[PDB]
This record gives sequence, structure tokens and C-alpha cells, in this order.
Amino acid sequence: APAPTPCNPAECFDPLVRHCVACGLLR
Amino acid sequence: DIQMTQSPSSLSASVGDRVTITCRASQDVSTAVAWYQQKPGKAPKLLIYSASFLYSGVPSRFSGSGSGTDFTLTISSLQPEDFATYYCQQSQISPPTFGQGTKVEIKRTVAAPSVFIFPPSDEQLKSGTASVVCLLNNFYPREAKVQWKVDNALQSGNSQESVTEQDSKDSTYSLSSTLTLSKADYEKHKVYACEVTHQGLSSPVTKSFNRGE
Amino acid sequence: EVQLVESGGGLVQPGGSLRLSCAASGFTISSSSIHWVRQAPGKGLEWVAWVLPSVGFTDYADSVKGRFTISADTSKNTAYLQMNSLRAEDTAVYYCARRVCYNRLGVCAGGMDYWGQGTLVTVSSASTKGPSVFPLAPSGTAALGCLVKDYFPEPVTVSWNSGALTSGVHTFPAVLQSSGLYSLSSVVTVPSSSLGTQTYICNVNHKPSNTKVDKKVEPK
Repeated sequence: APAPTPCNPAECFDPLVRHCVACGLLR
Repeated sequence: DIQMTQSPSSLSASVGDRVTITCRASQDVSTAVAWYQQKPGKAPKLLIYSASFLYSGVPSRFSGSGSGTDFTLTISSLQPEDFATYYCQQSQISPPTFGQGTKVEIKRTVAAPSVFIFPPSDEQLKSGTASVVCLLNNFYPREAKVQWKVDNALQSGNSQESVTEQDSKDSTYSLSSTLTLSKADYEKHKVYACEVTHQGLSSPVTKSFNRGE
Repeated sequence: EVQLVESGGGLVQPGGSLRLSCAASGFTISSSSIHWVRQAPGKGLEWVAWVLPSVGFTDYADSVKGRFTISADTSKNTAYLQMNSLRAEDTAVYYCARRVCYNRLGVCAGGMDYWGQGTLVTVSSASTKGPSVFPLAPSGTAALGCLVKDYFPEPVTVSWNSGALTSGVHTFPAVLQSSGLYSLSSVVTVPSSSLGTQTYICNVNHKPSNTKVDKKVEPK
């Protein structure tokens, strides 16, 4: 229910870890 | 926790065949399935991530599809270097459990083994034990029968076999059989021979030696 | 480029403890999850743990939970696996891996792209013994080789003529003898004309007992 913390630019949300992490470009 | 079920457990497919490996999730995992290729005793290699996305560098003949529960890794045209065990993993919900794996073997034409027998070195005999070694080299299929005969007498459970992975260019196997005796029992007999039965051989092939050249 | 360098493998007593390290280059581990995976002899890949080092979050497979402790040191850019109360069933090759993530609509599309070289942990009370190397004497094409008998633990390496001979080489998997000791053979096929002229030497190395042997194989 509680909305996850928004990831800054350069990060995105990884459901596996329930946290923001580094996230590169999808191709 | 979430369970990943792969099918088939294993398969044998010819160079040039389309190969389809299936992987099912016990619960909805969105598109968060990856596919990995592992050569024996080496680090697995990421082929596909997020169900359908190709990892940079991976040859285009590997592709993936699916979402929710059902996922599939397709190899459009099987090459000899593609034998390995292929694993799916879901990373939607921790813990990120692997599937059982799917061992892909390369099917090809029958080939007979060159057989070779080796007597125990002088060096070893001093230690008090003797190893007699039979080699079957570069053959296909893997099914093969190796029997030991000491003065024409069939041997029970005094030998062990080891087999090489498939050759990455010609898809053959090699096999070592090792017969282990005490020095005393070795020095009691003359004629050691391994009899090899195999599909590529019209009849069994027997390689032998007499103790003391 | 990215590199994950493992260290700390080896042999240990049942009940004993051991610490694996996974040192990283080319990226920062704090922003990524580092994972341990392992392969027991003749079994599938088994994921054991992960750590998100930025905050120190972790997760464990049930099979290892309460015995192993995963952790990371951001300034050393290294992740660890402390393994305690070890059992025979923990005997395996342990790899560490990075989970790469790519941005797909705000969430991670990812998997494990970079991996360490894998390090063998053997759980056993047996003593480390170095092998004996015996020749397999030859006699178109001739087979010869050498027999590496009675060592513990795994592994052994075998190369021929100091890296010059590779074609037609077959180094078999090790076999666990009834004596509790490993053994294997490495063989090669050579032209039958060379047997009296080219010398053939097997370079065996068993790092666990720091035994290094180089054995001539000549016709008898």
C-alpha cells in the first residue's frame, strides 16, 4: 500500500530489492 | 516463494534445428524473467533479460518471449558451440529462484571410437597398486559399454568411468575407463583387455596387452 | 570494463566457517545489488543471497538462512559472504554476480551480467593430499597421456608441453575414488611418426597442496 520512494534521475525502482538502484539505458 | 519449472529437463537437437525451451512460474511475475547459458564448470552467461530483451553482444539466434506465467527461450538455428545447460530466473519477487535447468546436447551422426589400452607404469607398481587405463576417443552417441578381461575373466566392480563434455566443433565424446587392482593381483595374470561395445562399431572392439611386453 | 574478483575459497571442517570476498571494478557496488550463486557437484544453479550495499538490505535462500551472512563495504567496493556451520551439502563452486538494471517505464529490467570466476568450497574433514603423476605410455595416430592419482581436494589443472600442445587433448573430469581421493587422466593424440623425436610433458598443478609436477611420457 505505501507508495515507494521516488527514484532520482540515474536510478530506477527494482522490485526484487524493494528499492531504487542505478538504471542504465534500455535498448 | 515462487517456483520456476522448465521444460524439457533435457533435449538432443541437430545443428540447424530450432530449439524451444519453456519456463513456467507458479505466480504472475510480469516480464521479469531472465535466461542464462552455462558451459560446464564455468560462470553462467546472461542471454536474455526482462523476458524478450537481448543482452548486448549475444548472438541474434537467441530470443525470448512471454509474460505473466509462461516464458520461452528460442534458439532459431542450433550451432555446435551451443550445448550447455540453460536456466531461467525470475526477479519479480524475492527470493529470485532459478528453474531446474535444461541441458541441451547436440545430436549428430554416429561415429566409432578409436580405442587404446594402457598398462600400469613401473613407477606406480612400486607404490603397491596398479591402474590399467582404457580410452575411447571422439565418438557419438554417448551410449557405450566397456568391459575388462584379465586372463579372459570378466571383471566386476573394480573400474570407473569419466566422460568429456561434447566437443564444441564436432560434438563427439571421449571416455576413460580405469581398472584398479593391487600389485599382487596384477602380477598374477598375463592378458589385460577392454572390450568396447558401441553403435558405431559393427561388432565389439577389444584392445589388449600381455604383462611385461 | 567491469570485473568482479572473488577470493577466500578453500577447504574447511564440517561446522567450520569461511569468508568469500567479491571485489569489484569499473562500477560502484553501492548502487547495485550483489548476488551469490553456487553449484554443488552434479546439481543445478542455486541462488543463495543478495545485498543492496547502499543501505545494507539483504535476502537469503531458506537453505542458507541463519548460517550465512552477506554484507558489503562500500569504500572497499567489495561484497562478502561469511559462511558458518558449514555442511557437506554446502560443498560447491561459489560465484558472485552483479545485477544490472535498465530503465523500463521507471522499473528495473535486469539480470546478472557480470560474474566472478567462481571459487571452490569443499566441506570435509579429509586432509589435503598432493597427487602422484604416472605416465600412460603409447603403443597413423598414437594415444598417450598421464594419470593424476590420489589427490584432495579438487581441483587439478593439466596442460601439455608448457602451453604448446592443445589440439586433441582430453582432460577428463575427476572421479571420487572409494578411498576418498580424487583421480583423473589427461590424454592426447599425436602423429605416430613423432613418438621417437618430440618429447611430451604433462604439466600438472594441484594448488591446494601447492604440488607442481612436470612428467615426461616416453614409449616403453
